[PDB]
Amino acid sequence: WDDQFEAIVRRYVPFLGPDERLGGGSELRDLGLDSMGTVELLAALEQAYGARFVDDALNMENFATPDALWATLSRMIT
Amino acid sequence: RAARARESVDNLYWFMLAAANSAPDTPAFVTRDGEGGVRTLSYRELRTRVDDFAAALAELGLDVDDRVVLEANVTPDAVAMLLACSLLGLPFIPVSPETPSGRLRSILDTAEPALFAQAEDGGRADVPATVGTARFGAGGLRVERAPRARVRHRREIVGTDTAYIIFGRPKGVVMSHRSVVSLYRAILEQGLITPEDRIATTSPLQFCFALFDIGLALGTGAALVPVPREELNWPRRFLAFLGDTGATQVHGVPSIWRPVLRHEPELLAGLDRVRGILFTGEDFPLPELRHLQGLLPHARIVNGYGATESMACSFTEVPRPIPSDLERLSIGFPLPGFDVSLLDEHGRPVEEIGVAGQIHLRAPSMFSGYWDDPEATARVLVSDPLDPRSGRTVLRSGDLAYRGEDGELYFAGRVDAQVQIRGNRVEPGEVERRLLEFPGISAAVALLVPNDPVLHAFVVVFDKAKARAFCALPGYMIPANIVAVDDIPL
Ligand SMILES: Nc1ncnc2c1ncn2[C@@H]1O[C@H](COP(=O)(O)OP(=O)(O)O)[C@@H](O)[C@H]1O
Ligand SMILES: *CC(=O)NCCNC(=O)CCNC(=O)[C@H](O)C(C)(C)COP(*)(=O)O
Repeated sequence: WDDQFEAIVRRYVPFLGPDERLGGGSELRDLGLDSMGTVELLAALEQAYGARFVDDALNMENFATPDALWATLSRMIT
Repeated sequence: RAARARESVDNLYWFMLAAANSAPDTPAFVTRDGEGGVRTLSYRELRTRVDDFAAALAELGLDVDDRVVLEANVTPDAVAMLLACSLLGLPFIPVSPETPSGRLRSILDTAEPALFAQAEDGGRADVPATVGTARFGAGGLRVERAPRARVRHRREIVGTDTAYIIFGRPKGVVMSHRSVVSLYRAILEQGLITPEDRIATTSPLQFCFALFDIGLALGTGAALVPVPREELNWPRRFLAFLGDTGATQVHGVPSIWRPVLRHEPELLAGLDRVRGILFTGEDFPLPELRHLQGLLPHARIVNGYGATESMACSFTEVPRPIPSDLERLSIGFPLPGFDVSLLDEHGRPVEEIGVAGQIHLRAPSMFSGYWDDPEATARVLVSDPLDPRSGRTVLRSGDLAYRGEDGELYFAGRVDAQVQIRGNRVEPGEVERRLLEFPGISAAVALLVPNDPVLHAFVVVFDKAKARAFCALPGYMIPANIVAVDDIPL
């Protein structure tokens, strides 16, 4: 994933230390990503990438981890 | 041999299934299948499902007053189960699949239910062996661990029997069939909902707002449109779900609107079928409300005010339009059959327009008390300070309000530190006490910091992710951030 993506995701996971690696498999819910937070992260990604998440892509599985969300973003751009 | 409520006794079964006799083939539920096709379940079909689940529950030999934990989303099967429990006088305790294990065990340890029931595909495991376990679904009700054998002592079910118990320490708000039916007969008198309405409900089943919505839709003969979290949490899915199901009323804490207003106001304005909105639990910010009103000009918006211990109290329709100068919305007037006294610190009526006093409520929908906590009950359900000798009680609410020139009420905060997070009561002192017991932490402060406000913990000490888990306390009570600080500044 590119430097923009890490920076945006880091915004919505307050329990992730500045000094700590964003692990691709980290459960974002466990790092403070909540219901509202998730929609803000979607909106930030759509805005920064000009990406559109189709209805089917808007689900908890795609937003559970940075690796799942990066692949979903990547699929939307394609 | 199982006791069953008689048709003339206040009971959720008879009240919520009256439409099964008077209008059997009207819809009670609107859902959308895996293929995005909209389905309806009639009052007739729902009653059939309730009666089948009741026949199966009655085989387990539970006595009236025996507690049943129902772990589910707001689904036709879950509502059939709670109505089956209602018929047999088995108080149900609603819990959500997303309820933390620590929190579910605290409810089991406090309530000591005879039975835990979850959906066929529920993933709850390790329920202690002293509680029966069953699964409900298309296949009926299947036992895994039958509840322990007992003698049935209760001959007849009565209106004062417990319909449900809503749950640091889990507080069980004990609610009688009489109380819940009385709340709905009061609301029915206002003509606020018609049998032609399709009420979208948004709060998960463990919250008192879910039960309110269920009883409001079914007791009116209206259609319930449960909004699953897989639609609710995604504004474009939420809005397509409301359109597809043809929702005419949308109920939820103000928070349900904030993502939609911020990110999809254009699609929101397309909900041509929505004729009303109801919000409760917390303040709705006036700019956001004015925005919502502007987007849906053909919608009535109702501010409902109430606590779990009476379920509801008052409402107003929000003025059309909301004046520019308006500092605070009215919570309006009590429902017919309800009465509010505003008392000073000496229990004396506050008679002057615009001076705040503590809300004391007289209600036909009063909770019976807090489960196994008569001291908490005595603090809240008190001798009527205007009529102490009759034995009559009032709800001492902890809320302040003042009256306007027309006598309308205005919420003026509380007598304690209680705040609302997504309409959920929170005692910041409780989150503070808990973080103070995390090994490493000497001082702690929890506050709402301003989009919707977030619970922030400031601590003197460290793994903020581990301290989070140690909290993960209920869900809404878990800090959005835990910031280590050198000193708590006064
Ligand atoms: N419309 C409202 N506006 C402002 N505060 C409200 C409103 N409705 C409820 N509250 C607050 O919420 C408290 C009750 O919270 P709770 O018992 O969870 O039930 P509910 O939020 O459904 O009323 C009240 O004591 C009051 O502080
Ligand atoms: C007694 C009673 O019901 N009082 C109102 C309590 N609050 C609610 O009904 C709010 C319902 N809660 C929610 O909808 C959740 O808080 C979210 C908003 C579903 C949680 O989102 P994400 O934050 O997991």
